[PDB]
Amino acid sequence: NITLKIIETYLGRVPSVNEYHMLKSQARNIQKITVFNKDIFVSLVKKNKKRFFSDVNTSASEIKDRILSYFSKQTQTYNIGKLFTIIELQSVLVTTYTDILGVLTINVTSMEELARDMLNSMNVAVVSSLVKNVNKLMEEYLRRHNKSCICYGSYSLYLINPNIRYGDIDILQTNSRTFLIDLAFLIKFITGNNIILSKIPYLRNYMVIKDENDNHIIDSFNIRQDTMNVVPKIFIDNIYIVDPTFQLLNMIKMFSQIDRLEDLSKDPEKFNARMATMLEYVRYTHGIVFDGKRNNMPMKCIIDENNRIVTVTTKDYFSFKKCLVYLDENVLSSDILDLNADTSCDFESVTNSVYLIHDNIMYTYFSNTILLSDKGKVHEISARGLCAHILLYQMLTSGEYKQCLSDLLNSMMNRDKIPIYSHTERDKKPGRHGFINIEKDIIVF
Amino acid sequence: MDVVSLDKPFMYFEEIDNELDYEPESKLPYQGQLKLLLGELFFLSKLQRHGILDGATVVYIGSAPGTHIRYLRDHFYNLGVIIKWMLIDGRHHDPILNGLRDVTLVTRFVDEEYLRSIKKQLHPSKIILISDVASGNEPSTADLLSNYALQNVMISILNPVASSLKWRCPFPDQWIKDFYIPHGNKMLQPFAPSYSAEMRLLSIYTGENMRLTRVTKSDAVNYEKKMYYLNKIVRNKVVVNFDYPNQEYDYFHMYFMLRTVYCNKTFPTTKAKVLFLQQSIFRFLNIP
Ligand SMILES: Nc1ncnc2c1ncn2[C@@H]1O[C@H](COP(=O)(O)OP(=O)(O)OP(O)(O)=S)[C@@H](O)[C@H]1O
Ligand SMILES: Nc1ncnc2c1ncn2[C@@H]1O[C@H](COP(=O)(O)OP(=O)(O)OP(O)(O)=S)[C@@H](O)[C@H]1O
Ligand SMILES: [Ca+2]
Ligand SMILES: [Ca+2]
Repeated sequence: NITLKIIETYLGRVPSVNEYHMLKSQARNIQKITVFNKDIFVSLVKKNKKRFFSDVNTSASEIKDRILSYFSKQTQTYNIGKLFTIIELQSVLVTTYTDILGVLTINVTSMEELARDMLNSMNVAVVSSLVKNVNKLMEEYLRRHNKSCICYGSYSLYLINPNIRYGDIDILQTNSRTFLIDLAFLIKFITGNNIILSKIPYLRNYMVIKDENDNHIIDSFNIRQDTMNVVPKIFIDNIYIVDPTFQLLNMIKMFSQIDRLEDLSKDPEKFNARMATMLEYVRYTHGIVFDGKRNNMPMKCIIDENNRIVTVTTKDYFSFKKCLVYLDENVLSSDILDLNADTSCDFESVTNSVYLIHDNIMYTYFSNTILLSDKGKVHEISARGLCAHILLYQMLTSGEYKQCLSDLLNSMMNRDKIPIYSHTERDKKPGRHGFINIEKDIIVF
Repeated sequence: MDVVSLDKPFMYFEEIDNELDYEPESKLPYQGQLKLLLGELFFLSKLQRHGILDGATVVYIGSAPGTHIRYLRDHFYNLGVIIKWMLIDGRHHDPILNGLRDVTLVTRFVDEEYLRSIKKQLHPSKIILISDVASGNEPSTADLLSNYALQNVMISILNPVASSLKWRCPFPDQWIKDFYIPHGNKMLQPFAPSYSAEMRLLSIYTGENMRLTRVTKSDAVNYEKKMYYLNKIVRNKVVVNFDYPNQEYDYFHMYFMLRTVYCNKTFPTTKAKVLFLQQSIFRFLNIP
C-alpha cells in the first residue's frame, strides 16, 4: 500500500504494473531519495565549488538546474534498467555525499649521488586541468579520511621532500567506488560535462574517472579493511602515507617491468629525487649503512622457462627453504587449490599477489616482466625485484626484513650495467572494461 | 563415549583417510539452503582471495529458488566487490532476488544453443560458473550422466575462469559406463543430508587447458566407502578440542569454511568472527 504511494511520488506518475513490481523492493531507498532535502545539497555543492573550483565559470543557477534535473529524471525515464541505475546512483549521493565530500567544507640531497650510481647501473633499455582542482581537493580529503584513504607515490614523498614534483596523488581506499561516484557527480554538477567511470580488468579493484573526452581525471584502488590495517604506514601532516620503506621496496620490484626501465632512460632525473628521498628515510629511520657490502642478497633466482616459474633460494634469509614465483596467476591459484591450501595471505593491489607458506615452501606470483641477462638466466635487476617482492610480505606480516633490505640496497652499489637480453611477458588477465555512464543511465560490469 | 579430537575437519574428499563398507540400512530447518550457502560462500571467498572474483560475472545454472544467493550477493556487495550475477533456471527464483540492478534473473531451461548465446552476450566478461542442476526419489545413473555431460558442455562453451559443480558419483551397483569430469578439488559439504555422497567439484582453469579425468566403477566403490565412513563415523562425532558453542562435527567443519571469509568489521579473535558470521547466516536463513 504505502509502497505504491512511494513509487508514484518518486516517478511523478502512476506506476505501471511492471514498474510497481520491479521497483517494489526498492521502496525504502526510493523514499530516502524523495525525502532528501535537495536545497541543502545545491548549497553544499556550491560551497564546494567556491573552495575547490572557483576558476570554473558556471552559474549557481546552472548548477541548481543540473542537480534538480538529476533528482527528477526518473519522472522521465520509463526503461526499468535505467530506472534501477538512477535509483542506485542517487542513493549513493543521498546516503554518502555528506560524509565523503560534504565534510570537506569545514637530508636528501646527500643521497642524490648514491641514487644516481644505483640508477645509472639500471639504465640499460632500448589529463585535464580538472586535475589541478581535483588534486587540491584530495589534499584536504587525505586529511579528513585518514582511516579510509591512504596515499603513496610522488605526493607522499613530496610531503617528505618539497622538491619532489607530483602530477597526481596516488591513493588506496576502503571505499573507492562510493568515493568515485560522489566525486563524479560533484564534477558533473559543477562542470556540466559528462564524466565516465570505468573499471580496468588487469588491475585489481581499480576504478578511474575520465572526462567527456577520455582525459584522465582521478583513479583509485579499493582494498578491504584487513589490507588497510596491515599496510605499513606513516603519519605525516595529518594524513597517512604508505611507509616510504615499503614504497622503496615496490620501486625495486617496479624496475623489473620493462616499461618502467624504458621510463627510467627517457628521464633519469625524475627517479633520482624519489630514489634519494626514500634512501634518506631508510638510512635515518632504520639505521641502514650503505657500504657496497651485501652478501647473499640477489639470492639465486633460477627460471624454468617452460613452466614459467622462477625458483628463489631463500634458505639464507628465511625459514622457508625456497620461494616458487609463478608468472601466471591462474596457474598459481589452481596449484594452491591442488595443495588443499585455503588460507593464502592476500594483499590485493598492494602486492598484486597471494603468498602461501606450505611445507616450508613459499608460493607466490610476480606481476611484472622478468628480465633476462642471457638464455635461461635472470637479470640481476629482476633478481632484486623478486627479492623485493618477498620482502613486501615480511613487511605486511611484521616479520624480519631489515637486514635483507640493507643487503638489497647495498647490492645495487658499484654495479656495471648489464644489457637486457630478453624478458618474459606478463600473463594475460581476461575481463571486460566496465563502466558507469551517469547521463546515459547505464552501469555495465 | 563417542567424541573425538581433530586438528581440522576433512575439507576435501581426498583427505578422508579411512573407509567403511556401505550399508543399505543407513535435521535442521532449511538445512539445504545452509548447505549451499556455506559451500558457495566458501568457493566465492576463495576466488575473492586469489583475485579472480573481482569484476566477474557469476553464472549460476539451476539456482532456483536461490534464497541463499541474496545473502551471498549482499555479503560481497558490502565488501565492495564488483560482481554481476546471472541466475538461470527452468523455474522461478525467490522474489528477494528481484529489483536488483546487479542480478539478472533468467527463467528457462539451458541447452547448448542457449549457452552459446549468453557466452556471446557476456564476452569478454570473466565468467565464474556454479552449477546445481537436477532433473522423485533418487536420480538414476542415466540422469546423473546426462547432468555431467551438460556441465561439461557449460564449461567448454562458457570458458569460465573457475567453477563449482554439483558432484555425486553414481553408486557402484548402479554403474552404466565410465565418464569424464573436470579436474578439480572435491569439497565436502557440511550440513548435507546424513548419508549424502554429494560434494562440490571446484576448479580453477589454466588457460585453454580443460583438464578431463575419467571416473571408473572402481572409483565409485571408493567414493561410496569413503563417504559412508565420513557420514557414519566422522559426522556423528562431537569434536572435543573444538572450543565452540556447538562441538558437532558439522559446526567444526563449518568453522573452517567461515574462517576463510572476509568481513570488513574487525574482530578480536577468529572465533568471534566465525560466531558473528554464523549467527548472521542462521538469522538470514531463519534457523534458530
Ligand atoms: N544536502 C542534503 N540534502 C538533504 N538532506 C540532507 C543534506 N545534508 C544533510 N541532510 C539531512 O540531515 C541529516 C544529516 O546531516 P549531515 O548530512 O550529516 O550534515 P550536513 O548538513 O550535510 O553538513 P555539510 O556537509 O556540513 S557542509 C540527515 O537527516 C540528512 O537526511
Ligand atoms: N609495475 C609496478 N610494480 C611494482 N610497483 C609499482 C609498479 N608501478 C608502480 N609501482 C609503485 O607505485 C608507486 C607510484 O606509481 P607512480 O605512477 O610511479 O607514481 P609517481 O612516479 O609518483 O607519479 P608520477 O606521474 O611519475 S609524478 C611507485 O613509486 C612504485 O613504488
Ligand atoms: Ca603518481
Ligand atoms: Ca596514479
